[PDB]
Amino acid sequence: EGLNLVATALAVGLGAIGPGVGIGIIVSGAVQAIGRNPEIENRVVTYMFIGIAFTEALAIFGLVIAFLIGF
Amino acid sequence: EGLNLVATALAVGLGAIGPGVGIGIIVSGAVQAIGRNPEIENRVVTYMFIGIAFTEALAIFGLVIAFLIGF
Amino acid sequence: EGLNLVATALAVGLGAIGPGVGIGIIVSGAVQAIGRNPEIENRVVTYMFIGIAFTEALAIFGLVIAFLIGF
Amino acid sequence: EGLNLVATALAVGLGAIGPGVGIGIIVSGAVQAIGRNPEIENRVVTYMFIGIAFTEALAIFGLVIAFLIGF
Amino acid sequence: EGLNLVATALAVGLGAIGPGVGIGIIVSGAVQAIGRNPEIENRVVTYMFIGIAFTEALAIFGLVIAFLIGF
Amino acid sequence: EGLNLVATALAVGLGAIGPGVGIGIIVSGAVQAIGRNPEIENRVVTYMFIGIAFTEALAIFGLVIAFLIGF
Amino acid sequence: EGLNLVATALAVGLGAIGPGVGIGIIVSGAVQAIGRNPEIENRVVTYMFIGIAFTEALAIFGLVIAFLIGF
Amino acid sequence: EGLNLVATALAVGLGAIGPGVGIGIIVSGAVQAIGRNPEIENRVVTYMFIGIAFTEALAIFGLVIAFLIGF
Amino acid sequence: EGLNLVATALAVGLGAIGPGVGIGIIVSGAVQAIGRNPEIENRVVTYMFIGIAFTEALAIFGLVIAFLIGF
Amino acid sequence: EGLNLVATALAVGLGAIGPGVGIGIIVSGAVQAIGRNPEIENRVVTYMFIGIAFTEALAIFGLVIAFLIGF
Amino acid sequence: FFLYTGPPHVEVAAEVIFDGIPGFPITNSFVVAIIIDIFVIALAVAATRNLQMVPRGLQNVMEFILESLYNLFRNINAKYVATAFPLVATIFLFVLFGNWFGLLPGVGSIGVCCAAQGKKLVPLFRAPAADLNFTFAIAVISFVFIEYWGFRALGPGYLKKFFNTNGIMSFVGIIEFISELVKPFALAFRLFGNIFAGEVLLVVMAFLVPLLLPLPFYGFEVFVGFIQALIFALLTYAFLNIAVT
Amino acid sequence: HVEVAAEVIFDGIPGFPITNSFVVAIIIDIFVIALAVAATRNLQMVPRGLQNVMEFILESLYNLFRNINAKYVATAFPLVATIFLFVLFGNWFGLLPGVGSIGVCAADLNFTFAIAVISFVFIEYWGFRALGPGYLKKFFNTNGIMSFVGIIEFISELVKPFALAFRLFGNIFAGEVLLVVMAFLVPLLLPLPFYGFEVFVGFIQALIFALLTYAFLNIAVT
Amino acid sequence: NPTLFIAQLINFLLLIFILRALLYRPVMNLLNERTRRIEESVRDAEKVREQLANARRDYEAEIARARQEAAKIVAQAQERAKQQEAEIIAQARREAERLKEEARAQAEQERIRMLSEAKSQIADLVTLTASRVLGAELQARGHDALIAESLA
Amino acid sequence: PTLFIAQLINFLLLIFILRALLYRPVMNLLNERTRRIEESVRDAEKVREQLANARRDYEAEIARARQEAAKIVAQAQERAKQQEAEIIAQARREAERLKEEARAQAEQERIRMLSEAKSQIADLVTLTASRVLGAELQARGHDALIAESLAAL
Amino acid sequence: TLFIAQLINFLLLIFILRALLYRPVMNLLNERTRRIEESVRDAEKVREQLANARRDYEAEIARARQEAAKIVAQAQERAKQQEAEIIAQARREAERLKEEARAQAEQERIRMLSEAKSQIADLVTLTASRVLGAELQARGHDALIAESLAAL
Amino acid sequence: NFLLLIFILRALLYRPVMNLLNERTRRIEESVRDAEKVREQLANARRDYEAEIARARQEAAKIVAQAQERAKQQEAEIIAQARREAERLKEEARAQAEQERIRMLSEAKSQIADLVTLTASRVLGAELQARGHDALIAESLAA
Repeated sequence: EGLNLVATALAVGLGAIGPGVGIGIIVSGAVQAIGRNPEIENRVVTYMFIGIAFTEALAIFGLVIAFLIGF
Repeated sequence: EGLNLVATALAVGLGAIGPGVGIGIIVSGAVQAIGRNPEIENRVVTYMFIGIAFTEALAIFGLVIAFLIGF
Repeated sequence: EGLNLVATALAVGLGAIGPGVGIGIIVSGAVQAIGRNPEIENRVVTYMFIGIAFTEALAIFGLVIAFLIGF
Repeated sequence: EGLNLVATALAVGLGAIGPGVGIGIIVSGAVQAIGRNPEIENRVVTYMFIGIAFTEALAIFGLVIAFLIGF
Repeated sequence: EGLNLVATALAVGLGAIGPGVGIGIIVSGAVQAIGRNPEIENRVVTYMFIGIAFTEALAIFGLVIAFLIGF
Repeated sequence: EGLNLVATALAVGLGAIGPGVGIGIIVSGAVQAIGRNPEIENRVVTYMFIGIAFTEALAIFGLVIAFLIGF
Repeated sequence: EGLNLVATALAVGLGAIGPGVGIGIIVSGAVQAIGRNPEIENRVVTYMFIGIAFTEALAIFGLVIAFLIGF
Repeated sequence: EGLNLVATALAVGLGAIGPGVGIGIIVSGAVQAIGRNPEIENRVVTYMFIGIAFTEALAIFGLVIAFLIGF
Repeated sequence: EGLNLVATALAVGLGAIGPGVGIGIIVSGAVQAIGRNPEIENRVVTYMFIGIAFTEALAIFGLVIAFLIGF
Repeated sequence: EGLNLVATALAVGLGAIGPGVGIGIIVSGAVQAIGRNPEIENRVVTYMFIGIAFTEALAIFGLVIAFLIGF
Repeated sequence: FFLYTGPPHVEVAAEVIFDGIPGFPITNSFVVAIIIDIFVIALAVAATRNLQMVPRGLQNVMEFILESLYNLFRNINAKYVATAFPLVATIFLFVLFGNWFGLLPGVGSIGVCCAAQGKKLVPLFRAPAADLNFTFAIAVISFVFIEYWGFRALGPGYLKKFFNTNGIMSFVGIIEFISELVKPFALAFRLFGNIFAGEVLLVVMAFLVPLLLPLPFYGFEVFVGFIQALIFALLTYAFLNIAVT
Repeated sequence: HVEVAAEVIFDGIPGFPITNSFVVAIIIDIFVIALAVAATRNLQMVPRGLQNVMEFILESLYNLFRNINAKYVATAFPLVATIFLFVLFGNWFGLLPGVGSIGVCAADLNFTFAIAVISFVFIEYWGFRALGPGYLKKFFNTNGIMSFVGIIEFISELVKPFALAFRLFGNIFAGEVLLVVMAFLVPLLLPLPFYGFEVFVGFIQALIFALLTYAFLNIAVT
Repeated sequence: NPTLFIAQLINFLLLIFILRALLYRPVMNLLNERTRRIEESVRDAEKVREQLANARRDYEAEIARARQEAAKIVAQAQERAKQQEAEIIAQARREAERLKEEARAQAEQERIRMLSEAKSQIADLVTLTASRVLGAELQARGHDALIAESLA
Repeated sequence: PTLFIAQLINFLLLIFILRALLYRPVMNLLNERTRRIEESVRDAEKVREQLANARRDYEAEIARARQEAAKIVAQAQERAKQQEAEIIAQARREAERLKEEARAQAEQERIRMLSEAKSQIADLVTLTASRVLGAELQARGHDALIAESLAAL
Repeated sequence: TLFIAQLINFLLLIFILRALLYRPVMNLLNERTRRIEESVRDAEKVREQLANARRDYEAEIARARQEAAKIVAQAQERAKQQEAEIIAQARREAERLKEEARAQAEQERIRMLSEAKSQIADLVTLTASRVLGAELQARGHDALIAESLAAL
Repeated sequence: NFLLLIFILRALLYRPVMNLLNERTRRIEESVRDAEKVREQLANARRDYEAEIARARQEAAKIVAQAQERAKQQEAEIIAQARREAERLKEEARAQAEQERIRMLSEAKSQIADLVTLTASRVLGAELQARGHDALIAESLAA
């Protein structure tokens, strides 16, 4: 049946089910830190961008798995 | 049978936790930061838009699989 | 097999779970920010409205699949 | 194939889950804000009611899905 | 098969999932606010009971859905 | 065909999951309030009794669902 | 087949996760409470018991459901 | 059809999630408590270690059922 | 039926979900403690390693469960 | 076939979001600590690297199951 | 440290009845209720004795317990705290009386004629805690008392709590009223589930090597029973305060 | 009565006889040209509407970019300007402009893909323009244990243009679906301003696309 | 079931009322009696301190009243004594005036003894003039008359 | 059945644990409550006894003050009588002194009057000697007296 | 569909409603901004006019300084005239001194005449004494004795 | 196809680019002109005050110098007058001495007339038998 479609759908939905949430939490914490130390910025923001890339790596892997399922 | 529709619905419903959660977390952090400094809120609003995009990026990643299931 | 209604209900519930928590988190953060001071109520209300708009957009994206199951 | 009953059940439970948590979070935030200064109640309670109504909008969508399960 | 029993069971579990947690979160926030200022007392208690009723609304909706599944 | 047992197990697990987090949050908030002062700790624990009671009621409804599944 | 066993395992895992989260939350609050309120030991143990019992009671209900599934 | 293997999977993955999350928050709370002050040191470390056993109690419990699944 | 591989993957992912989150929470608490308070980084690192071992216990338990599923 | 794709889906979706979420939490905590004390940023990044390594170890351990499912 | 033998089997039930139905329907649940009532009456009579302000004597222990309950009620409220003090005391230590003999030795086998015949060897202990009829009855009595007290405070105010909660804008009334109505049922389910679940855990530890695992679980259950008694008493006073509020 | 449909097409393919997305793009370009003509024919230093909108848009965007990252704000001011008056401009044409291609017997993800490719080129034209090795710096170095995540970050940045393209396709096809759902059930527009909220979200999304371009620029800055 | 539930409810209510009226009412009475005894003890201690202070003040006031009465009596006696002493001094002054008058009356004995000129003084002066100063030749007719004239 | 035996063993173990767990602490708490009650009762009894003794001592102090006041008043009356007698005696003494002074001054004035009478008699004798002997010399023998006086030189 | 057509019409109606709601707000915001830009331009124009006025005021201040210098020169000339007048008064005072000297010389001449008269008188007295001695020696001095008894 | 209006609107964008810069450069020109005006006004006031003070000082110095010169000349004239006065006094004294000697020489005979007058009344008499008072006066004629 539609087992491949169901699998790809569930994989995408569950993979994208909080990595973004963690990214938003990191963003909020970075916003709090920037409000705390506006002078100390753009390096904490750099680490924030690095962490954003690290979090988005999971979504990229999930999307790649879904595409491979589609292939 | 309905496994195609079931897959599309599962993909659509799932993942919404991560996006909404990240948005709410970033929204609360942005509220705190805007309370801290409306002048630095410029850079803060910029980062908030970046996080909003990242969460919307994950949501669009899910909606892409949803639309692919639609076809 | 009735899988259409099951899929629609699952999608609606899973989507509402995400937004139903993200909007609440955004509102709670706005409440805390207001409790800090009622000074940025214009800007704070604008940011809260932006967050509510993002959450409602996610909710509507989810609810669209509910009617699509009817289609 | 009594999948419609399971559909309504899961939809109601999932809708009450996310919206219930968001409502509780908004309530705790409003409690903290009132503990700070309840003198701003005219705006704070109104915003809390609006946030609950958005959560209540999601809950009403879930209840409407439960009712349409009769269809 | 046991589709009705599974339906009622899943409804009860999923409804109690987010409602109880949200109610506990609201109660914890109320506890923090009351420890911050017992002066509010009934005044804070009023919003506390309001949030308790708001969460119990979803809780009772889930319980009633389960009871209707039982019939 | 074991679907009743599956129902009871799933309901018990989901219900125990949902209320445990809320109870622990209420306990942590009570700990914070106790750290604030032991003076209103009488009234604080009194309010905490209602918070424990609400989550206990949710868990009791969940366990009662399993008991009814027992017969 | 092993549907009853799978149900028992799922119930155990689900109950354990939520009760484990609640116990950990209560423990974290107690750890912060220790700093918030000096540990005279006069009421520290009493506070600890309240938090531990909440999760333990829910966990024993889950484990008893699992044992009954064993029967 | 691998139902017993499926049975072995459910408890193993699910239970430790709350235990791993709860312990770390308790540990981070203890770390925050130790970061506040390590005057209690071993005394707090042991109270922190006390919560560790309570969390691992459910974690050990799940592995026990695995042997029951394994035999 | 191939259900063994699905069971192993699901159990591994479910076990890993709690472990990574708990480890990140512990790391965040340790970082906040060390930044707030230096010169305790020795006992702080000891506690961080202890918590890492506590989470890795469940992680390795899940990994061993998956390996035994492979056997 | 279907179980295969299902196994890949379970490997992909489960655990991935939670790992990045804990990573983002650790990142936000490190950002807040660095804003509090930029002087200890060396040891802060050293701990942050270890935390990111642990999170990536969890994520790669999860992805290994999917890769083996690829065969 | 082994307990290799002795693990015969596992058996459970929802509620247990007894003989004596002829004059009127008599159940083992009512039997345990009467036993607990007799024990409580004996304790009260013994604590009465002289009562000439004499410290200790184990009557002062019950006096200190009652004083702690009275202080808790006074901190909770004052409008009818003394008026409902005996009413609260009705719940107080009666649920603990149910927790009493909860870990009684052989209480489960009390009623074994005895796994040989088992035709009428139903376990005739049936704690009042293991009787939702007792729990539902106590909860209904508490709800009736709370409603009567609220009506005495303001019957029109009691109506305006739900029906006229907010004629303008939105009213949590009716929905709140439904929550209050469930709260009696919720409290009944809390007590009905309490002890009953404990008894199941006691059987389960007995089902699988009862070697001091039943001791720790039983101690936790006894503490939980005391907590549940205090919880029901506190919920009664909380509903009373809410009606007063 | 829903009759919506997808638009999976190819920009490498020739212009379609229908080309509804290309038609909407042409309409948006014509509207932009007409607005420029109306704002230049009756043009003043501070004209109301004619020059007020231009001042409040271009200068505000330039100030936001300057506050975002200097030394490239003017160097890529026109890039965000191209991102400006785009997506949101088409979104407004697509914001239920009375037709919705009714009675036919910008929205192109390929156009979104083209904009994503343009951004990635800007992420490579200006990207490492001042660095050269900076894109490959701290990648598989003696610090390779931590630099391994650098290659993953580079792949994530590569997907980020695709993410922006999808997000552009997001809420556009989703917006049309929402309009059709409002047409399929609950007729006579909607008491909740769903179309208006969609238009506002689309304008915010175009602004967010420009912000994402500037953010990729600032990421490539160091 | 429902009949059993109602029977359990009736038994619980009866036991509740019985236990209340037996112990709780006696327990409430005993606790209230203890609290009232403590409050009355505090009030009585305050009243005892007040009574001691009032007793000290009353002793001081009685001493003051005794001193005032004694001073009044002493002042009255002193005034009476002063009046009596003034009367005695006035009587002494009157007696001194009477003595001075008696001395003035006795001063008339100067003129009374002055009536001895011709008795003694005339003869003495005549003899002195005849014998001592002048010689025995005393031819003095009317010189005796001149002496008599000078005597007056 | 054997379940009864297992439950009995578990109950015995639980009772053994409990009787040494905090039975000593529970008895300590009960004895502390009893000791507090006993201390409060003893304090109340001592306060009542002190109040009774304080009322008695207040009455005694009032009586003692009244008695000392009566003694002071009796002393005042006796001293007033004594001082009145002393004033009368002092007045009598000063009056006797004044009367004796009057009598002494009268005798002194009598002696002065006698001396003044003698002096006035001498003055009268000198005046008579002036008035007399004018005849005996001037009337006749003035030349004879002059001749005799010249013979004396 | 007629209902679909009504919905399409009301879509435009809601658009117009939202416009009446905020289009005016946006117009007000634009007027505020454009006004801030116009204020900056007015500031620039006022600054240029201020520069021109500052140059004109520099010319006016140089003229005022030149006028003050001319007034100072006029005052210096007046002071020189006053000094010349004082010197003439000093010359008049010198003329007063010249007249005082002439008076002193006339007084000296009169005093010299008086002194010469006194000297001539003394010489005349001496020569008269000599001539009188000679003439009296020639005359003889017989009758001088008779003159000695005019009053004695 | 999307880049159709990209460079097309860029010319319109470049068209508003100068005007915003013109509005921006207006502020810079505003500040420069205001600062120049303030500086020019301050310098003008300082220069006017300095010129007035210098002119006053120069006039005062010239007046003082002229007064000193005039005072010196007047004092010189007065002193010169004094020498002439002294010379006139000396000439008058010499002339008075000469006139006194001449008057004495001329009136010696009249003194001798008054001489015989005083001589006659010298003794209020003159024995006829005498050389003669006039003859004796001739003998004592002297001067």
